[PDB]
Amino acid sequence: VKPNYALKFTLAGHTKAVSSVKFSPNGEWLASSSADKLIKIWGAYDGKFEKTISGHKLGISDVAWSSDSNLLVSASDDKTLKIWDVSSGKCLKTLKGHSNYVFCCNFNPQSNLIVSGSFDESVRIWDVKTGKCLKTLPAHSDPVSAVHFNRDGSLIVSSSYDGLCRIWDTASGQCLKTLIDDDNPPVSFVKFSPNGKYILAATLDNTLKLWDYSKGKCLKTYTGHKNEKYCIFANFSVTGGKWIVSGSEDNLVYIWNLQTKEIVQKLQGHTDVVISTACHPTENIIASAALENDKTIKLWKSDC
Ligand SMILES: CNC(=O)c1cc(C2(C#N)CCC2)cc(NS(=O)(=O)c2cc(Br)cc(Cl)c2O)c1O
Repeated sequence: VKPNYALKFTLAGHTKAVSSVKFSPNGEWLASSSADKLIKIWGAYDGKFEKTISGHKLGISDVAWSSDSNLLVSASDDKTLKIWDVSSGKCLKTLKGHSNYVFCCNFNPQSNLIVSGSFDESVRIWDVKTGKCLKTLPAHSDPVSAVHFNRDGSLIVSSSYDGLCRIWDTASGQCLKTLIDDDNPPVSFVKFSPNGKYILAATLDNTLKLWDYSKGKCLKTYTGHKNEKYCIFANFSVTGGKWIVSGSEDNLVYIWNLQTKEIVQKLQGHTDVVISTACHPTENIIASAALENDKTIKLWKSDC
């Protein structure tokens, strides 16, 4: 059993490399971020450009939605994060604290906290309402490539080019776990699984791994794509068949069977590295974004 994603819309607007695409939790919007210093908002179902959100002084590496789809947080080379009210476009807060480029960000499920990761080798935890830094974790020995909260917000997972995934207690800041698999390629992405039991991690040796982080066991690996250089997120597709989705440096989107780890589809059409993908929360829709030789975002839809 396999999906049949087919191309429905191609989106263009950004003038430099895209770094991230994310669907809003309410299904209405796609947000994208770029080295052009802009966030762009697009209609999730028809790909219609909605608006630009501007204010960062340098390129943006990541953007993330709050649980209620009302806010965005962005992470920039200008060493700030910004919290935005999406409907008005207003910058509610600028989060200053990191000493180098901010590379990743996420709200907790309650969307009262933000976690960030930086080239400064730290993870920071911020209060959304006040915009102030609550905690700084001396997390890694190289840039932090991803940060994500678990289901109830009590844990943070971080990944780094130092080759480590680490699990942090949100309240105490203690490093609870370090995951590594008898080799330490750089880790370019990590996130908790939909049910909260696993973490999915991308390493720059062309490999995705699904870990039981409590037991410290790698349960699945997904291979066949190309990923030796860029920060390419990976997704869980939860609306139809249980798939793992990722971009790839051979210009394709890869889709794997969660359980069997076989490739079930490859989506062709981009002319450069597929730097980012996202999966829609209710419909079988994938968004993909390619690097600057291509400069498009594509929306693909499947019947299953
Ligand atoms: C019928 N199989 C399952 O139900 C199932 C199997 C697995 C495993 C396997 N094989 C154990 C090691 C991966 C993990 C989960 N949970 S998951 O990773 O969080 C998850 C991933 C996706 Br894609 C979608 C959803 Cl909805 C989801 O929950 C499962 O749900």
